[PDB]
Amino acid sequence: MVETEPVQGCRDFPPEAMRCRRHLFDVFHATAKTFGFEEYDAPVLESEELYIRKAGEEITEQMFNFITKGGHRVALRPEMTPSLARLLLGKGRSLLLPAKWYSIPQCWRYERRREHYQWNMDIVGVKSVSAEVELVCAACWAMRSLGLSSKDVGIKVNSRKVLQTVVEQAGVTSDKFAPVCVIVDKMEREEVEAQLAVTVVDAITTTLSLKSIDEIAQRVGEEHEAVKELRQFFEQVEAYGYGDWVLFDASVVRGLAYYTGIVFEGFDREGKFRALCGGGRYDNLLTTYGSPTPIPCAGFGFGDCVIVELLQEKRLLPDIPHVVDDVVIPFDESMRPHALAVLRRLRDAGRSADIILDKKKVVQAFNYADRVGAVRAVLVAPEEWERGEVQVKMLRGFAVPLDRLV
Amino acid sequence: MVETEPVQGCRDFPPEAMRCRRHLFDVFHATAKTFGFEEYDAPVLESEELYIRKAGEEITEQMFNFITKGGHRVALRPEMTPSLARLLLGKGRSLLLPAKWYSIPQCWRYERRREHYQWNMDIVGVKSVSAEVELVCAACWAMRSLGLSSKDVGIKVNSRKVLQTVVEQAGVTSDKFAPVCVIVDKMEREEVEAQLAVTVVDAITTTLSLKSIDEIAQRVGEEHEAVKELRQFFEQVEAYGYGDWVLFDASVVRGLAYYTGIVFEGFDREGKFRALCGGGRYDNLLTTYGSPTPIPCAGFGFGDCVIVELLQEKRLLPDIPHVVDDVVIPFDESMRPHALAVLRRLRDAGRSADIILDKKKVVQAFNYADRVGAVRAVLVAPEEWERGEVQVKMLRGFAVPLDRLV
Ligand SMILES: N[C@@H](Cc1c[nH]c[nH+]1)C(=O)O
Ligand SMILES: N[C@@H](Cc1c[nH]c[nH+]1)C(=O)O
Ligand SMILES: Nc1cnc2ccccc2c1
Ligand SMILES: Nc1cnc2ccccc2c1
Repeated sequence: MVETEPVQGCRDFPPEAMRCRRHLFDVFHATAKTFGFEEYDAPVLESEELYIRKAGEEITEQMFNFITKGGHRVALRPEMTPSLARLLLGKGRSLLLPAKWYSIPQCWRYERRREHYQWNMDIVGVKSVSAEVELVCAACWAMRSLGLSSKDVGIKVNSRKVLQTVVEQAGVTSDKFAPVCVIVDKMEREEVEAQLAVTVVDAITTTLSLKSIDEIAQRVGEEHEAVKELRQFFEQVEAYGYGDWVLFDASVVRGLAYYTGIVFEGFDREGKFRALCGGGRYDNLLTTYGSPTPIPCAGFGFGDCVIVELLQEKRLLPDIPHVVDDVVIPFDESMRPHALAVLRRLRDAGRSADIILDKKKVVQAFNYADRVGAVRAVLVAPEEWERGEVQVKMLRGFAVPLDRLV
Repeated sequence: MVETEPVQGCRDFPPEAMRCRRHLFDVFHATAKTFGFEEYDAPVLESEELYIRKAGEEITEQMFNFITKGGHRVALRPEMTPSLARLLLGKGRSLLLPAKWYSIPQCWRYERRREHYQWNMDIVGVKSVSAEVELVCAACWAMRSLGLSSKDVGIKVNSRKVLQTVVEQAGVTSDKFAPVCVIVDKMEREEVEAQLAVTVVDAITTTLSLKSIDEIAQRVGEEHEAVKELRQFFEQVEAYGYGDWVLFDASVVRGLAYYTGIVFEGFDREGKFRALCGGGRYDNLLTTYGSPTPIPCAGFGFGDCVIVELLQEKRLLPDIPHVVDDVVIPFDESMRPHALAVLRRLRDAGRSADIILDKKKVVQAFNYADRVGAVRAVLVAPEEWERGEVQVKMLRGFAVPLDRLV
């Protein structure tokens, strides 16, 4: 007996499970098309240098890396964004901007699950908060398409620029800002104070606990960069009709080094699950990768696990049975040639159809039709075939001419 | 500057290239649904033991394998069939048969390209040639859906049972049959005679060169296992309406150890390309993996490269431009809130729509609309907004009430 279980921390998707995944992905695709994003993809295997950021990020700590026989340092991607940037930087001046790109890559880690699929959506070449508005709306749109409401979930929103100001105004060099976000992201675990030592810590704490935009306007003015952007953001989301889905939370920073402005997280309103999705603006990434001109970017990742737990809890993942329009049933083996001709007509006309492949009695064929979720069974029998007909029976036995089956 | 090229032997899919891939995959999916197959998937990372067959197969020679930090021998799958069998064997008695499963996995090698996507289609629990008929028809159906005809391509068909008889009748132990197929598959390169030594070689040669089923009927009878099956196969394909797509070729064995019966290959009728797809029956695989009951199986793999070359040569891959139904254009920033409300209505009604995200003049917005392949541009201007209207202009400027846009 061979080992039937999959490799450690990896999922099998037999047809039952695959229908569930495909239900989720159909939404990701449909939302992307509704929002005018273009699909792209890149190798799951990337060069390890792509992810060496040196900021203590959990995503790079837990990187599934290995050495080829030719001695190259490579890894199964922990995230997609660096791949996106490589492609963008590769295209250079030939890329029309603004660009809106999406994908649903499988991403990896070594530490629990070692893989997940992650919908990625990114807008490139847009400086204004209109990008983040669109992105946050897309995420809400996908969750609403899955049957969730603003009673079920929300998106917490913030700007890193606020904290940046404090880091700056507290005489704390620009260089160290990314380390601080990464540490402060760990707040939800108790001894984050210890990491920041390795005062300006206090001002960070107070600013995370500020419960409103007015309170941040009071801390650094109604026309700070962050205040105007957040107001603009909330206004646009309100106008698009998703006001009840979004809110301000000063504690949201995200764990990734490269976020420079607005950042956001989806969450369940019952407090039962980790972040449903996550993202932000990252206007400097392409500059760090060597771009001669700064390229504004923003985007998000939306995993395939947390969302499924949430949907299961809310009872929004009813089992989806397989279906097929027709099952064609030879009365016996001598009718197979004729049954095949009929299968051809049905498929020719855009229908999904099986033919009983094995030899079996009609009643067993009918049972089989019902097991595979057939809408209709088409019996091809000698006496009917002479009249130019088949027998049709709906499952969700009148005789029918061949021309009228479609 | 970061390395913009992808890892060795791996392809990037920016949006242009992705539309081409998606055009191909839409066919693979659509054909699978037309033929009633159910989608499945499994980890690209499998345990290396899955592929140790010890028959000199090129697919296992060139296996992209490596050792985890925990010391496990794993590999990026060179093919899908073993993964399929693992899943099937895992399900055991709970799996309803017959089962028809498909997927489009990315598969790997280390040696040229190191990755490709491969449509897999497999029928499980069907002893009769009706399985192989369906499979071969599915492959033809996909190629016809891509615009090819029986003048462009065909499927060569054969049974390994013929050669098995010769191997047996030539006092050559059953054990060594798989090695022989793998060697004889190399015939198309000159010194295959040398490998078979490492006589019965002559009888193998003659039987590969037999140009018809009657000639094989003359060599071992009109009621050999292989003769009846091949006749049944050609009859069923004829009846389904794909007679001009298929033909007999005694030289076709395929390179994989596990094929036991009918085997087949798609090919271009100009002799310019390698095999388009390939498959056969493999009734013993699950028995070798430890199944207590023999499970008949048959299937095929259909790669994503050769087919694309062929389609390019035949001029059947016209560039596919991106499209989107509407682009919404704020007359200026003060109209953004109103433009957003309109974007909402359009998307609500099932349309794909952008809104100009950046700040720009109307003429530039219109140009942008044309670049991204918009069918329609929707200008939201102050004077029209007061009349409850927008300006609409078709690209493939009459005023319109909001209700009538959808
Ligand atoms: N790469 C981020 C998500 C993201 C996409 N684009 C920008 N951010 C993550 O893995 O959490
Ligand atoms: N695994 C085979 C194709 C196949 C699928 N099912 C049976 N055979 C190949 O890679 O060539
Ligand atoms: N880079 C990451 C992040 N989160 C994950 C969650 C589950 C499985 C794999 C993952 C890989
Ligand atoms: N196992 C295989 C077989 N053929 C391939 C062709 C191209 C790239 C990768 C491949 C992997």
